[PDB]
Amino acid sequence: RLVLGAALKEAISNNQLKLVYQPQIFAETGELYGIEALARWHDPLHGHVPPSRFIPLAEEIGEIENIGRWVIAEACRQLAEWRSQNIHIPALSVNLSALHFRSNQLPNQVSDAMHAWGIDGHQLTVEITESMMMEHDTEIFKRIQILRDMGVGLSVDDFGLPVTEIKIDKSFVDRCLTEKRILALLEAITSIGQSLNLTVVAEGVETKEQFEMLRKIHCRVIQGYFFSRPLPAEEIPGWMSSVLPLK
Repeated sequence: RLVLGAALKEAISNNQLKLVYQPQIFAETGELYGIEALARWHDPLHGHVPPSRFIPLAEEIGEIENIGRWVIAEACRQLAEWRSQNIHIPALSVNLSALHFRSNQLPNQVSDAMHAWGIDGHQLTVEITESMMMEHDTEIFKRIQILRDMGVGLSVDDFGLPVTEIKIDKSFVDRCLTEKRILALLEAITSIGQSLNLTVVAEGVETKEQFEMLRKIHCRVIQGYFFSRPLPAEEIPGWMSSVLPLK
């Protein structure tokens, strides 16, 4: 805004723009399925600013221009940095809806990032919501298909068919324990994923009781506080070395 708008403008050049990573874990095996990359921004004042606070506030350089382009760059940078000691990771997810990607004129930044850093493709997954589904005929799915040719998976958020992953919002995970009809509604979603081999993932899983619930309705992967909060890049391999699987 009056000050931080220029500060966020120089987040790449002020040595404090980072990414945090949240682990996604299989239900039955307890093995690591993938990891979601979450953008972060630290400042000498006002401390750490979540993507729920600075991304809508970015209105000079980037709405898609420098925000989403840096996230995929660092994520691919981190994948290669991690591969330097261990391949380990099956896949890494990147939220496009949260980063306000919305604009559909720049899919090249993702492709070029896969070129600048080693291999990738099937190790990447893009996440969009219902608000980004069609967008007044901007040929989104036409450019998503181009990404699918590279091996990059597609992921749908909330919503409680060229997709590869379906994410379940926390608000729906909460209502399943008290309302068994919205549980059956999720059991319908997990029926689609089990039949069409689509990875259904559930966000915001806090307690043990709701994990056992998703366990018996055959929800593939669990993402939430029950396993681990979003973790920084430096202590991810140790976390996998220490406690994994968590069965």
